[PDB]
This record gives sequence, C-alpha cells and structure tokens, in this order.
Amino acid sequence: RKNKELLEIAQEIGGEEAVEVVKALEKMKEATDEELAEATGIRVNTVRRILYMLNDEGLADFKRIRDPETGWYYYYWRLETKKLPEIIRSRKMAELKKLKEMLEEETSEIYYWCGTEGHPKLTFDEAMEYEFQCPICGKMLMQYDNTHIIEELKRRIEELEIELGL
Amino acid sequence: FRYTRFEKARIIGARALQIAMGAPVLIDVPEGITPLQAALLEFEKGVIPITVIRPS
Amino acid sequence: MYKLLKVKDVVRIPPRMFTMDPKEAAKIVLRETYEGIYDRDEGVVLAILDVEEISEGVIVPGDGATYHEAIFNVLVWEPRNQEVVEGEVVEMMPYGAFIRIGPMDGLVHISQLMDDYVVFDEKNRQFIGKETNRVLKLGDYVRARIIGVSVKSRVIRENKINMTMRQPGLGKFEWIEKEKK
Amino acid sequence: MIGRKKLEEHYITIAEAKELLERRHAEGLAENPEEPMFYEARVSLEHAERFAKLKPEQARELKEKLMGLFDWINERIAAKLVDILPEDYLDIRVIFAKEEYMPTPEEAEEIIKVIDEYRPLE
Amino acid sequence: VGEKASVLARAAFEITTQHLFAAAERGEVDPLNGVVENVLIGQPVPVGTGIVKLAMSLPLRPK
Amino acid sequence: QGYLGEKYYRHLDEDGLIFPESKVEGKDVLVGRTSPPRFIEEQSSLGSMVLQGRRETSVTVRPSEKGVVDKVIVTETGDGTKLVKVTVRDLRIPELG
Amino acid sequence: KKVIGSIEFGILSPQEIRKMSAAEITVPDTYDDDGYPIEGGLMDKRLGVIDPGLRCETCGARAGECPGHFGHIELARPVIHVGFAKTIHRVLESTCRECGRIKLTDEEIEEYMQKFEVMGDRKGAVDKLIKEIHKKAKERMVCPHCGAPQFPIKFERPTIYWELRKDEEGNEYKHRMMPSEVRDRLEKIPDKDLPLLGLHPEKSRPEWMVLTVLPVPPVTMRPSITLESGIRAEDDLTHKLVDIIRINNRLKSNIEAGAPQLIIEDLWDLLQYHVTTYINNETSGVPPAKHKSGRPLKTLAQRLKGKEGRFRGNLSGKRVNFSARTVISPDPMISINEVGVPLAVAMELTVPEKVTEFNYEKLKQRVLNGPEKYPGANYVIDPEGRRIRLMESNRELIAEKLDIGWTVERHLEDGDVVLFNRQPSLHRMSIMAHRVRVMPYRTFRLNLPVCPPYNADFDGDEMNLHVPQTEEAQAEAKILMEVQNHIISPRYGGPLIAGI
Amino acid sequence: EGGLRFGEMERDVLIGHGAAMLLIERLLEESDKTEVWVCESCGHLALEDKRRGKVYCPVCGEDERISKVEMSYAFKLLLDELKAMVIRPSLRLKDR
DNA sequence: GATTACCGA
DNA sequence: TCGGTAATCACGCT
Ligand SMILES: [Mg+2]
Ligand SMILES: [Zn+2]
Ligand SMILES: [Zn+2]
Ligand SMILES: [Zn+2]
Ligand SMILES: [Zn+2]
Repeated sequence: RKNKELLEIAQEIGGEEAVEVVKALEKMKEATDEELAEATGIRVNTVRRILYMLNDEGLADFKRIRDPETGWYYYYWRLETKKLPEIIRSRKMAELKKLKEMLEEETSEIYYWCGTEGHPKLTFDEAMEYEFQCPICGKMLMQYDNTHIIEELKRRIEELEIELGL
Repeated sequence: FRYTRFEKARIIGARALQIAMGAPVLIDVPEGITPLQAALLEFEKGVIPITVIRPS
Repeated sequence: MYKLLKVKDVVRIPPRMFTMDPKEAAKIVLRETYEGIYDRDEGVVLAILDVEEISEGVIVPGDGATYHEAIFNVLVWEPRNQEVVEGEVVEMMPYGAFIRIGPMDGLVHISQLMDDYVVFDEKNRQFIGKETNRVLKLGDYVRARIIGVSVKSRVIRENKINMTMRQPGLGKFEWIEKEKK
Repeated sequence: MIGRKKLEEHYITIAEAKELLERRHAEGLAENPEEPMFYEARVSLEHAERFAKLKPEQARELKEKLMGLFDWINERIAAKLVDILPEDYLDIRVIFAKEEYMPTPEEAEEIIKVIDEYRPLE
Repeated sequence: VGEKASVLARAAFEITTQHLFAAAERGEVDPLNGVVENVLIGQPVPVGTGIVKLAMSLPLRPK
Repeated sequence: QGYLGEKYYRHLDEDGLIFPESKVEGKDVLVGRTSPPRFIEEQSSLGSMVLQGRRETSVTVRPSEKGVVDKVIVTETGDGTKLVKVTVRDLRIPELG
Repeated sequence: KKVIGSIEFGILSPQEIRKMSAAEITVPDTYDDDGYPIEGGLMDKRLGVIDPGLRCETCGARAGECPGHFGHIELARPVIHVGFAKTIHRVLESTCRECGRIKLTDEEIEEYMQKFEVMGDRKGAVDKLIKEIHKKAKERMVCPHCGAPQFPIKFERPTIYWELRKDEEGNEYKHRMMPSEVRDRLEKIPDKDLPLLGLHPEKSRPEWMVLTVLPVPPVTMRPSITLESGIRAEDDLTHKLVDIIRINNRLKSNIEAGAPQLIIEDLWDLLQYHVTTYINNETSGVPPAKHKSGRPLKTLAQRLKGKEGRFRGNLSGKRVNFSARTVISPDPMISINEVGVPLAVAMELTVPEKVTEFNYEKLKQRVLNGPEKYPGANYVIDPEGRRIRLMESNRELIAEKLDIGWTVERHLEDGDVVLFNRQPSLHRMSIMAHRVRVMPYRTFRLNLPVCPPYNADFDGDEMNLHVPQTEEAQAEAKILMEVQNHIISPRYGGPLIAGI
Repeated sequence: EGGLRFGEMERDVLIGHGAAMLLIERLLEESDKTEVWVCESCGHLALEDKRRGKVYCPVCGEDERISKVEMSYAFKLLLDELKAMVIRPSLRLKDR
C-alpha cells in the first residue's frame, strides 16, 4: 500500500521506465547516474533525464563528494520520503479549488448549446453576437442545458474533503 | 482685518482668471488693458467679492 | 417600475452664467449630466425634478470656476431581476420578438413563448402554434417575467434584456381570462 | 454611487410618473433650442399613454392602504399590484411566486377583498 | 534625510537606492505632504500660497 | 518623404553644389542629399506602396548664423566614396557685448 | 479629474507578471534583415512600437501616443534577485527549517505583539525593534517544536550560499545551496509570522523574491538610436536582453536531451551572473559585463541613478520652454525694477492673452499686423483647441470677427512681468521679477544698483530670463517678486540693493 | 535647439519665495504633460484599444470604474523603471 | 585617493 | 581595541 500511488505519479511524470528506476534505486538507496544505467539496462542519458524531472517535483536530493585523486566531483543521489502525505494533500487541495469553480460558473453561465457531435454549450454573450446561429455548422441553438451533470458533480466534492481531512 | 502678502496674491490670481472666462467686469474700462491689470484696479477700490477663510 | 431618488452631488458652475440665480443656473448644469445615461448601480436616469437647497461657492487652484453642494430629485427606472413586467410587442421577427417595456426593450426567443410548438408565418407578422390556434402578433399586450439582463456600457441602446413567458398566468391578457372556463 | 451619497428613495407607479413626465414636458416652452425631449423619454411617454388605468390620487391612496393590512407587504409589493390590478387568486400566485413569503389562501383572499374596490368597472 | 519621511523624499538624496528604495518596498505606504513629492508628481506644494482657502457667494449683481 | 521644406533650395546648382559667393543664412541648405529607401515594406501607409521613393537627409547651416560661402571643395577619400567640403565666412562688426 | 492620494509599494508576484504580459519572448533577434523587421522575440511581438509602422496589438497606436507593454521570460530555473539577497539571509537564519515557525516561544510573541502599536508612528524606532527579534532567533539551535534537527549556519557574500552540515560524525562539508533548494523553504512560512519580520502578507510574500519569471521592459523605454542615416545603435538594455535569451534557449534543450550533469550546474551560474549585471552593473565581486568596444553597460540601476539619473537629471530638474540666455551690459537710465530686452528675443517669446470684452479693440490690431512688425502675434487659439498659425499667406480671414473667448499669443510689450536668473543660484534672491523694456541690440541690460543680489560683474557673464504664462502664475510674479520688495536682505537686515 | 535646464538649485529658490502657482506652471505646464487612464482597485495602468472602444485593466478585469489622472510624462516612465525590476507601484487615487 | 563611519571577530 | 568594506566629491556651456 502507498507504493503504487507513488509509481502512479511517476508514471504520469515519466512513464513505465521511471517506475523501473525508482524500484532499482530503492534497493541500493544511493546511486550515481552511471551505476543506475548498469542496474536498469537502459542508456545513462535516458536515466539521468528522469532524475532531472523528479528533481523539479521535489522527490530526490544529492550530495557532492570530493575525489582525492583526480579532483572530479561526482554526485550521489538518494530518495527522500519525509514529504509523502503533505504533497498528496496539497496537490488535491488545488484540484478541489478548481472543482469548486466549475459548478459556480455553470449556474451563472452556459444556457445554450448546439445539437451536434461537437461545438456544444455556447453562452448568451456569443449567441447574441452570433445572431443565435452557429458559425461552424449553422445549426439552430437550443436551450436549458446539462441539467443532470450540474447536480451530480456537487455530490462528488464532499467525500474528497472528508478523505483528505483524515 | 488686513490681508497678508500670500492672500493678496491669491485673491488677485483667482479674480484675474474669472475675469478672462466671462464674469462681467465692474467699472474698469479704459481703452485697453490685459486681464491681469483689470484685477489690480478692482482691488484698490475694495469691491472684491472673494473672501478668505482663516482656519483657527 | 420607476423610483424617485433624493441625492446630493457636487455641482460645477462655469463663470459664463456666473451672474444668474444659483438655483436655476445649477439646475441647467446638473440636468445636462445625468439624463439618458445608464449606470450599473441604479439604472436609467430619466429626468431631474427640482432643486431644493444649495451651498456656497469654493474656488480650487487651477480652474477658476466654483463648486457647490446641491440637493435634487431623480426619477429612475430599474429593471431588476425576477421582476414581473408588462410590455408591448412592437416588432415581429422569425427568431424572436422585441417587447417594449418602457425606455428599454426586451427580446424573447421563440421557444420560451408558450407550451406549444411555434411556427412563424413568413408571409404575415405573427406566430401560429401547432396544436392550439392561439395567435401572437403585432401590437398585442403581453405579460412576462425577466430572466436575464445584459449590462455592458453607459449607453441605454447597447444593453438588452432577456424575458420569458413559460409559466401559468403569463402571455397575452385575454389568453389568461378565456382559459378560466 | 451617484454623487456623494444616496439618502432617500421612494417607489413610483406609472400613474404617478405620468404627471412628472407632462410637467417636465411642460418646460420647453423655453423656445431657444425649442427643447425636444430625448428619444427614450419620448418612448417612455407612450408607455404611460397605454397603461394609464387609474386616477393619480386613487393609486396613491390604495398604495398607502395595502401597506397597513399586512406587515410582510411593503411598498414594492403594493406598487406591483397597481400595475397588474389582480382580480382573483391566479394573479396572487404568479406575482408572489418569487417572494420571501407565499400567502395562504385565507390571507391572500383578504388582500383581494381590499382590491375589490378601486376597480374601473368598464 | 535618512530619518523618517516619505520614501520618495529619500530617493533624490543619498543616491543609494537599492539599499534604501528596495528596503521600504516591504510593508510601506506613502501618502503625501512633502515639498519634494508634490513637485515630483504634479501637485501644489503646501507652503506659500497653497495654504489659503477661499469661499465666495453668488448673487453677484454688477451695478 | 521627410522633406525639410521648400524654397530653401534657391542656391543649388543642378548636381547639388552651391556655386560660390552666395548669402547663405538661417536654415538654408548647402548640398542636397538623397538617401536610399530604408525598409521599403514595413508601413504601407495607403499610398506608400506605389511611391517607392527615398527618405530625405541633407546638410544645412546651423540655425542661427549667416554669411557668404568662400570655396567649395570636391574630391574622393580613400575607399571609393566622395566628400565635399564647403566653407562660409562672416563679417562681424564690433557691437556691444 | 482626480488627484493622486497615495502610492503603495510591494513586490510583483509571478502570477501577476503573466496577467500583465502580452507575449512570451523566445527569439534572440531584432530585425533580420532590411525588410519585414518583424520577429517572434524581443521586438514587436505585440509588445511596443517605436517606428512609424502602425502595426501594434490590434489597437492602431502610431508611434506618437503608444504606451509600451510588458513581456515576460519563462526562466527554466529559479534565480536569486540581487537587491533582496541581503535580506533573504536575514530570513533564513531566523526561521526554523522543515516546519516554518519563527524560533520563538508564545510568551515573546504575546509580549512583542503589543510593542508594535505603542511605537506605531516613527520609522527609526520600529527599525531598531526588528533587529532584536533577529538577534534572539540567531542564538538558538534547539527549536521548541522539532527537537533540534541539526540546524546549519548560513553564509553569504555576494550571492552563493552554503551550509555547515555533518555527514559522518562531525563533518563540515559546505554543500552549496541551490535557488531551487531555497525557494522550497520560503513557501513553508505561514502568513501570520510576517509581522514579526519586516514583511507584509498581501504586498510582500518572501517566496516572490526568487525570480521564476523575469519581466521584459517595453520598447518605449528601450529606444533604437540611429547612427548616421540607416545604421541603428542598439540600446544597452536591449543588447544584454538578447544575450540573456541565448543562454536560456540551450539550457531548455540541455536538460530535455543532454545528460552530462556537469555543464548544467556550470550553465546554472552563467544565468545568475548574466541577470545580476542587468539589475545593477556596479556590484562588488562581479566583473563588469562590457560592450564589445570598451564601454561598460549602463543597466537599470545606472539608468535610475548615477548623479545624472532620473531623480535629479530628468524629474525634479527639467528643461523648460520660453527662455533665452545672452550677456549683460549696464545702463543707468532705466528705473531700479526694469530690464532691457533685445528685440530679437522679444519677437521669439510670447504670452497668451484671452480677449474678453475691453481689449478686443487692441488684439484685433495685434493679430492683423502679422509676425513681422513688432506689435504682432504668432499663434491664435480657438476655444476648441485647434490652434491656427498665422504666418502662412493670409491673416485677414483670422483678423475677422475674433469671437470673444479666443486666446491670442502676441509678443512681449512694455509692462509684462518677466523673471531673471544668474545660475549659480546661491541664495534666495537671485531670481526677481522685472518689468520689460525693449531696446534694439543683442544684450540684456540691467541697472547698476541691482548688482549685489545677482553677485555679477560685466566681464561677459550670462543671465537667463523665462516668461511666466498662465494668469494665476503671472499675477503671483508681480505682487510677490518685484525688485522693490527686496531692498533689504534676510541675512542681516541691512540694505542690499544700494549704491556702488 | 534646446533650452535651459533648472537644477535643484533653481527649484529651491522659488520655494523660498512662496510661489506655488508659478512652480507648477514652470516645471510641468511648460514641459511634457500626458493624460493617463488608471484603474481604481488594482492601482495599475489601464490599456486603451482602438478599433473596438472598450478599455479594461487586465489584472482583475473591471468594466466601468476607471478614471483619468493628470501627471507628467517623466513620472510615468518612473513607474516603468520600477516595474521592470520586480517592485509594484500601486496607485490609490483621491477625489478633489 | 581622501576622508570618515558602520560593521564584523 | 581592531580591521575591514561601500558611498560620497559646485553651476552652466562646447
Ligand atoms: Mg562674471
Ligand atoms: Zn451548432
Ligand atoms: Zn500599444
Ligand atoms: Zn520548528
Ligand atoms: Zn484593476
């Protein structure tokens, strides 16, 4: 449990390949970009790019060691996991802000719709200018629209608040 | 009730600007005069309508 | 529905009519500032009634005219929301009908008219229903309800009002009485 | 805000505002530009010509009377009833369908008994 | 000059401004009422002849 | 385009050189210069597509002096170009100041 | 007709730069070349017009009266702003990391809330109060809410940060702090702790100090100077902004395809260096980014400042109109409060006159006479505002019914108040309103007893007059500034304008 | 073809008299004057748009509350040099 | 290149 | 005590 969801985010950001990177990285807990290439069997250039994307999302850190001989600075990557239940909530907080706004708009908005398999749900602002006809297909505009979905979406919001509240 | 030197130079300034924008003149005529010089003759006879406010 | 206001405002008397009485010289200024101008806060300001009281003059650095603080009375007209109105059909179109409810107009589209399939007679200026033989045409007194008000600018002309008549007890007045029996 | 402040407002019926239109139109009668009234003022005069159903004073007397019968009836509700002139419980339903209080058939019939008077009967 | 004033009063003296003008960027208002600001923005200064306040009635018969 | 004015060109010869001993004064021109187009297609100001002409630049005396020209030079400098030198004198009686 | 009440300052959020901006810039190019000077980058990508081509963001907007508009740069990596960087260090060493608190007990919170309103007036007294909060949060390493998780010590000078962290047992390796590592810490501060710092929760968020999006200044603030006839000298701000985009462009491609991991951090510091000169060129520890001829670049902080910047150079001291400047030469035959004016300067300076009812017989003659004979006029003005210059080919059709309300500009005459000036303007008295008299030669004349106020002599000096015009500023000059009011001086009482 | 320049010495020798009317007319009226449309609740400048009338401040999108403020052109450019740097200059204007 | 003074161990 | 760093240095005119 919870391992899967972390891979799901990685799949969204990188894909199947990134999921392989994470599990391999877990086994040794520290690795260079080159060492990962041997473990996976897929080019160091591709592996290293994956780490760059995860860096921007705040999911990996690195420390720098001074090589006494040649003086070459090589980086040791590691996974960090004292940030899991805060980032999971704080992304879904912003998403629920976006889902509050859609139903608010719809009430104060779209009343008209085209009856085709495309370009529906126009507004009175458009319609008035457009002389109540479509410019794309030419079909006559219709009336009070999407009555089923504007009630159903409101019920979807309350559970998520309770879930994230836990 | 004597005016100061700052109030005397503002009452002329507002009255010389009204006397250019309409605002019919008192007995001030002769022969040709720039709108600044009309306000100087009116202030000497003491027929200015404009009064000051003295905050106290 | 009209309303009567009592509002104080600051009046700007130019020095051209500087030698008139303060009441009617401030009336001719304040009348030509608000008549026929739609504000978003109250509505169409029709006309200034009268001037009750006026204050003194104050000169401000730069202009040279005077400022005053008057009291006046204003007749407004406000088409506010969900208001039951009355109007007159003074236009016939194949996509709707302009209903003059006063200084402004109200357009009703063809599918909020009645509980009937509505067919526009193209040769004449009327609407003919499918099942019932009721005819809505030019000049007919109607009864409706506001459903949408589009307020954009300061001009009366470029703002339009949406209405509807799909309720029991609306429409033409003789249609309502004859359906009692 | 119009101006600095708004301190008092009242409700005017069409029969009350007809005299305000004609007294304003009585000025002009100033003859230097001849003073033609603007377009939407002249349009709104014609709306007063077709809906003038009552005397100006009897509309003022009824509007004062309807406010004192019930507390939940204000001037705005009373001014709406002058334009419609309700005859039965049909018009009381359709006007008061979007109000803060929906009347009972006892209390709404008592309103109709008051507006049984002041009818043109023609 | 470095003591309390408007933040624009400290701008034309002590040309230092990334020390001083970006310091009072954080939580600071600026009303009015200097002599160096109203000349900088286009207002009449308070000293001198911008201190008197007029008043005048209006029958005004010429005679 | 960009005309300085008119009737400032009463002293020039055909090719654009002032024949000497002429009372140049004010903002009178000295050598008439035509410049090459300079962005033919940016503007299209309702008649400028067909006109296709040039943008006038020139040389004129500094707008407070007077006097008469003395000698006009004309040569070529190093690369390939051409440069003309014109010198104008003045009389300058000792008045006040 | 309003007036400015108050100006309130703050910091632009990166959200607010996107809404302000009209275009994103990704092309390091100006014209390319000599026809169709339109690109997709730094020039007019609906950004601002400086040429006589009418193409703008759909709004007409010819080069006269076209305000420029702002662009933005989506910087791929976060970058520390230079001027705030001294005060970011004050925030970092005064916050408990990993949680976001203030490193104080609730006792000192409740005590020092009350001290804000008591000393709630003077600036200098509350500025000293904010150091002692910085003092007490510095000398702690054990926070009351996280059990002392080995707080590192920050370091600075100029822009690069470090930490003193332990790794094995007692190690002291200096991990260089990255701007992405800093800005993650700043977002964790709650808004209630901001009065305890010198910050404001609606106008100055601390995480907005790290520039994620750099705004582009408009075209009208960065003009294109033409050199000889067709060669355009690029502006110094324009020349550095072109070179900023070419070091960004590769970096986007570098982290999307390239994977050597070393040049990235090396490229990272080039970004920092290159925008640091763009804010303030003359910082310390930074080599000045020169122009490729031998001139350093005057960037934003030198355009705002620098002893000829834009507080003394152009704003509070401006160049004026209706003036003149020539030499002086005595005459003891005019009165004490008159002045000579040459007739060449008198025919190129004008006052407005506003014909009312009683000078109408006069100003018909001043406008009928042309701008040649000395009583004459130059510019007539209708009450609409369309001025009609008089020089060309007729004045009779303008010397018709002059239609009371107009404003004619005529030459100076004997009686119109002028001013005068010496320029070194030491004391109160070296400007004094005189009373013009017109005489033919080329020198300002000046009565001999009025030459201890100006502190002048007559070995070829230069005095400048400048006419005041509007009717309020002219009747103020005559009453308050004439010579005879200044016969004694405010330094010692004794007379100053006297015999020599 | 340029005039004289009035430094910080010449601004202060007029404030010593008491001339405030002359100090406006000299420094700004015989100089650049520009008229600017300014929003009310955001503080930022508005944007005109010819061919389609309607003016609107972007930042929070208002419609009618907007006015005109009379200020010099050199002060308006001081707003943009503080705007290129991350400082925001909110203007909160006032009635007469 | 010279004065200071504020800042830093 | 004690060392360190910026930040400052007429008016106008060619
Ligand atoms: Mg000398
Ligand atoms: Zn359609
Ligand atoms: Zn533009
Ligand atoms: Zn803590
Ligand atoms: Zn706004």
